[PDB]
Amino acid sequence: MDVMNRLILAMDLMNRDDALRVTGEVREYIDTVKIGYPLVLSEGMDIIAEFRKRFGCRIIADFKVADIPETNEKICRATFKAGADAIIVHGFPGADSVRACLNVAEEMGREVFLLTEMSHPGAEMFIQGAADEIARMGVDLGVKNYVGPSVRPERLSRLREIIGQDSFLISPGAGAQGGDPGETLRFADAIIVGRSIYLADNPAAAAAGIIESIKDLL
Amino acid sequence: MDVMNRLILAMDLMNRDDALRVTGEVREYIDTVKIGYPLVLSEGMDIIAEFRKRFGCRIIADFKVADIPETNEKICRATFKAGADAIIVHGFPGADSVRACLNVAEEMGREVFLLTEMSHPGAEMFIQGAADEIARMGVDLGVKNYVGPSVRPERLSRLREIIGQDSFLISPGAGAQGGDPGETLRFADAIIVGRSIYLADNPAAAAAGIIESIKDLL
Ligand SMILES: O=c1cc(O)n([C@@H]2O[C@H](COP(=O)(O)O)[C@@H](O)[C@H]2O)c(=O)[nH]1
Ligand SMILES: O=c1cc(O)n([C@@H]2O[C@H](COP(=O)(O)O)[C@@H](O)[C@H]2O)c(=O)[nH]1
Repeated sequence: MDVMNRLILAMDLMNRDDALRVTGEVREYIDTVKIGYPLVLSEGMDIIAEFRKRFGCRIIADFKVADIPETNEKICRATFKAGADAIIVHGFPGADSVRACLNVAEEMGREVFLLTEMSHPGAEMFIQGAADEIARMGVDLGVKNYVGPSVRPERLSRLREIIGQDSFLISPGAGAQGGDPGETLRFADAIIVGRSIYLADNPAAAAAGIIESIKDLL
Repeated sequence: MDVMNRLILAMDLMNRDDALRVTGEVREYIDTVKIGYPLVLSEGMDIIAEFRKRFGCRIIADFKVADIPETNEKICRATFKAGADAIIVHGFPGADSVRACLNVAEEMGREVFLLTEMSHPGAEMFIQGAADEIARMGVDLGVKNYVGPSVRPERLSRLREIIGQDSFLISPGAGAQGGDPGETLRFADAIIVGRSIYLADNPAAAAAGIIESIKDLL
């Protein structure tokens, strides 16, 4: 996956009008948008088609899929049928649940991202201790795309070590959660940014500024 | 909540006409329906209102919420706005993520169910080792409703022990995944059943049959 400016917009606005407006405002800077449940549950799966029609951006469905295999398969099918290019899947529920997503993605020609360690403080309770193993599991399963936390660069570094330089790694937590874009891009291929852009008075300027701060990494 | 016949239908059909037909056919036996992402992502969040309009059923939104606290809040808000009585939340992302859901539920007068251990084989990799602590964390947070696996009675028993007799416990995995309704109701207040009912030639007969088998526990 070739992410423009190593920057993925986390479009978590919950109003169709606002979401389309803000994404339109930053379209020149990004070609990849992560759409999650806040938007989808508020506006419907048709929002994915709407984004594709208006922007042509790649769409990563951030559904943190975390069900049993049978249900995971149904979720992935519905998601890819709606036009998502990729889906984010939790690794914590284990290998079979991940494989179920990999199977659908393989059949439909889409991508799975494996979420290994999360960026919020609660991640330290259970996820962090399992994260290295989750990443190794992804490697065993042939997962090529991963998600890890901007706010813990030492953990992001470990994740990168595990998956190798050829795997694709994206990382949320830059900006609002305190992660630094430049430091994060030492290890991740692209950063995910939501509030620092979409809550900005001027989202275009916010996007431009982030990109300016990392220009030597582009 | 008072679940009729201790039986919750997992309506994971992905076609609105089929979902409505089957639910309507079993409505005499079940007043609580679990609606997850397979149906919601196929038919939209409007499906929740449609079920409310057609049937006298409580709706549990099985969305396995597993994001950071800020995103969890948005998901719960969108879900309760759509008319869900309750939402199911993963505990593995930790206490802050759960607390975020509890805050919205308290604010909107709805219920949170904490998913502790899952019923699929992959659950043994990471979730199982954390499940006792997740349950205990639920108790510390004041969570009153829990989900645990029908297919591991020993684990379901431990869960019930941790949360106490006053907590409400529902359990999937009966039927298609090999769990036994009767054994499961030794520990769970209600069982969740999907395929054994919705894939039956006569779903009403399938539900009636299950209820008949546990008649003494009602
Ligand atoms: O570990 C993770 C994984 C995520 O997907 N996310 C997601 O990435 C986005 C981060 O948004 P923000 O830049 O406003 O913090 C949100 O959509 C959130 O759900 C995260 O914050 N941490
Ligand atoms: O540990 C769990 C937690 C669940 O929510 N579920 C859900 O419960 C339902 C079980 O359906 P079924 O009876 O067809 O196996 C599905 O909707 C599934 O996503 C589960 O099977 N195991």
